[PDB]
Amino acid sequence: VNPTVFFDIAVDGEPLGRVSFELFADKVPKTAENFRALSTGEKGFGYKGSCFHRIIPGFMCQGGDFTRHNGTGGKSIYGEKFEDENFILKHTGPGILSMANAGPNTNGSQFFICTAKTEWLDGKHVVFGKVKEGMNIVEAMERFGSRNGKTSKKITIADCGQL
Amino acid sequence: VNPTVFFDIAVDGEPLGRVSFELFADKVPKTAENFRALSTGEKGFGYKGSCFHRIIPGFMCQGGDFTRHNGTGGKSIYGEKFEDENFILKHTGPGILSMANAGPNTNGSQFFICTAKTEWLDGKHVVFGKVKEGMNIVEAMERFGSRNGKTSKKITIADCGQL
Amino acid sequence: GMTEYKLVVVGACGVGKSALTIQLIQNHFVDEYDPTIEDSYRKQVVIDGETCLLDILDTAGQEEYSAMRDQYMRTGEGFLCVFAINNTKSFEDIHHYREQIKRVKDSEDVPMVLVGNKCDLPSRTVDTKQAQDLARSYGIPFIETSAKTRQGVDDAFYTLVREIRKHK
Amino acid sequence: GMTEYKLVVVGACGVGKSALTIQLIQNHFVDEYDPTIEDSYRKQVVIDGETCLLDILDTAGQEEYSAMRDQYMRTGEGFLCVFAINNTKSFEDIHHYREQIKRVKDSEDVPMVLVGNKCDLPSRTVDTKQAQDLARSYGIPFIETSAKTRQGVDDAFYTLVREIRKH
Ligand SMILES: CCn1c(-c2cc(N3CCN(C4CC4)CC3)cnc2[C@H](C)OC)c2c3cc(ccc31)-c1csc(n1)C[C@H](NC(=O)[C@H]1[C@@H]3COC[C@@H]31)C(=O)N1CCC[C@H](N1)C(=O)OCC(C)(C)C2
Ligand SMILES: CCn1c(-c2cc(N3CCN(C4CC4)CC3)cnc2[C@H](C)OC)c2c3cc(ccc31)-c1csc(n1)C[C@H](NC(=O)[C@H]1[C@@H]3COC[C@@H]31)C(=O)N1CCC[C@H](N1)C(=O)OCC(C)(C)C2
Ligand SMILES: Nc1nc2c(ncn2[C@@H]2O[C@H](COP(=O)(O)OP(=O)(O)O)[C@@H](O)[C@H]2O)c(=O)[nH]1
Ligand SMILES: Nc1nc2c(ncn2[C@@H]2O[C@H](COP(=O)(O)OP(=O)(O)O)[C@@H](O)[C@H]2O)c(=O)[nH]1
Ligand SMILES: [Mg+2]
Ligand SMILES: [Mg+2]
Repeated sequence: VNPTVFFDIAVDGEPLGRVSFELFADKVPKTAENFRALSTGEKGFGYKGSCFHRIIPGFMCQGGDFTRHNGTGGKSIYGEKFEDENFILKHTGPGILSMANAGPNTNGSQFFICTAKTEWLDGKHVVFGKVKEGMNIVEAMERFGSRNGKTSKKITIADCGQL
Repeated sequence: VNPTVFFDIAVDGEPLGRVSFELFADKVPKTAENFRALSTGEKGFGYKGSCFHRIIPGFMCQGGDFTRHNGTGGKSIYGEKFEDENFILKHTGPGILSMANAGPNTNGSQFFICTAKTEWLDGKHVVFGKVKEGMNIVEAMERFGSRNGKTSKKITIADCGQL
Repeated sequence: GMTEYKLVVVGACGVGKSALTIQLIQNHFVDEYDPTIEDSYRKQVVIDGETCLLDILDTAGQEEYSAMRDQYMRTGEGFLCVFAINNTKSFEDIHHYREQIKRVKDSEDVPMVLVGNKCDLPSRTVDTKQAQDLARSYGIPFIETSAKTRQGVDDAFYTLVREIRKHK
Repeated sequence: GMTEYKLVVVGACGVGKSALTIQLIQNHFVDEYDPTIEDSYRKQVVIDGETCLLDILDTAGQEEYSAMRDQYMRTGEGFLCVFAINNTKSFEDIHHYREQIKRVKDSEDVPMVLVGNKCDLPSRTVDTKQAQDLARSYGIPFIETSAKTRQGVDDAFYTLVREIRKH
């Protein structure tokens, strides 16, 4: 069964709203479990307290660097990096949750949420989830993005866990 | 004899260096006294702890908003704003210390230090001082500026006073 | 992908160009005066059932820099020409901005919308029919707005996008 | 007033475009990989006794977005075409870059400089003669750099400014 996780988003420390995701453990159980475990922090580390370092209106919101907090770090529950599980799922529209990477088989903890169709990323980033509730909060996060993704306010995951 | 004041500049909390200014009390006694008193903090408020919010390479470094810390505020020792004392002195080159404003007779506490000749500001901004020592500190501050002035690091007046 | 529209907000200093833009982008009213050097923003919207990406340039109205408006006028696709309804001088500056945009673009047919901002203020000096006449004589739409109450904010930017689509 | 020069740093991914730019602008080294979407920098310098303002566009080398380089080539005055000494594909990619700028600006005489970064690397795959050969056909220089030690960083950017002044 597909688990459900949530982010409680804050803007400059002020609460913004909750986004929940369904994680497609039925198609990508390894990628889904990494995100699930990092959302609960049950391994001793995870997404709580980290920020969305890149928000580009019309495209996606990227975050997940909880080791360096500069957009270059992050790690998975399996080690520093793990392999691309498969590319069954595609970037079909807004709300898609997918793994950021720096080349083939360099998945860690960085992820992105699409705010539009990004089909040129298909076959290159592993899709593993979709926003279930709170797409308006993701849309609200775009108010603080920019052309190259620099955010004008600090957008953080104040809390997160499993539903 | 003209008074001398210093700024101790820090970059993201790390010390950068000391800049000292001569204030032309002989030519603009009211404007110089405002800047002098705000540097010592003797009125109970002033420049210590405030940041440089606008740095544009090739032109100037601007700071002095100690009331709102967002580029819109600041106040003088005579009230929120005071009048243009005179325009005798010109923006002749790097190191010139001059008053920011939002139109005629709106001098508060915001100031700017030229890193080049800005002659088109003559007659519009009151020049009241020049860098005495530490021009290379000001030049080092430029590396954290941008085209529209937004800074890539927090440039603060970590300490300041009268020599 | 979705179409990207290059919008440029122009007008005299202090008329509310930045306030209008930040209301569009962040749904928040800046009541303080933070004079713009130059700023760019992005927002995806749905106009007439089609999603598109607004790229908005917030410009500087200072008259000392009027000979430097050339580059942004060449790349901009549509222009929001803003005056304040309590500032007769800003309404008179509109003519100079339009003439510039025509001269820079070498065309009489440039997508433009005339915007009378600060319509929440109790004492106007420019009358609504006066701006309507000038808009008619230009062949462009006119919209009264308030960045404080958000009146006509979405309308002004959306009407500019519609003007650009017809220009195609 | 001082003259402004619009330089564009191009090349494939990871060759060191941002590491070179940050060394020029910030005088420190970025050991971590922070891939660029697009960044712009400003810096005033004295080159051959003249104070001038450098406007530097740091670009992304991802091949998926190779069709979108036309806009920044239409605005740029000079181009720092960077390959890596250990990346043969980056060497082959310079031809498509030059042909792009030739077609975008409609000219065959556009100021350019070939930069071979990672000179400090204990490997190689591209020889210096083939670099100077292509450079002699275009009429451009070649400089070997290392952002870790800042070797040749200032030389690379300043040579391109000198090339723009001739045009
Ligand atoms: C040319 C400009 N330009 C665009 C783009 C493109 C378009 N379209 C393209 C598609 N056309 C369709 C056929 C019509 C129309 C025109 C329009 N406007 C733009 C922008 C706004 O112009 C400034 C992009 C884009 C992307 C990159 C570089 C430049 C880019 C880039 C660099 S690295 C990477 N991408 C993968 C990256 N890796 C890491 O972060 C590593 C760090 C270290 O180790 C762990 C960690 C990663 O996984 N993601 C997670 C996924 C989305 C991705 N980032 C990202 O942000 O892309 C943004 C964007 C805007 C979607 C694409
Ligand atoms: C057209 C672009 N453009 C330029 C400019 C110009 C040029 N040159 C002009 C001169 N030519 C030579 C003879 C040929 C060559 C081309 C090149 N490139 C640029 C820039 C980088 O393009 C993005 C500028 C500039 C300035 C403004 C708006 C736009 C500007 C602007 C807005 S408000 C103001 N200016 C006064 C402001 N007031 C407040 O901040 C208010 C806040 C609230 O109430 C208290 C407080 C103030 O007092 N200062 C203290 C003093 C310097 C001043 N800020 C400032 O920052 O100017 C910056 C800059 C770059 C020097 C000028
Ligand atoms: N009452 C009111 N004030 C406004 C409105 N728009 C802007 N202002 C104020 O007018 C001042 C100037 O606004 P600004 O957007 O910075 O002017 P700009 O130079 O055109 O960008 C600010 O203090 C704003 O708060 C408005 O619609 N109503
Ligand atoms: N050994 C070495 N590595 C470098 C050098 N320059 C860049 N790198 C590495 O190359 C990687 C990518 O650098 P980057 O600036 O992002 O290249 P870009 O994608 O073209 O902008 C970084 O990890 C850098 O540390 C260099 O001169 N020597
Ligand atoms: Mg403004
Ligand atoms: Mg880069």
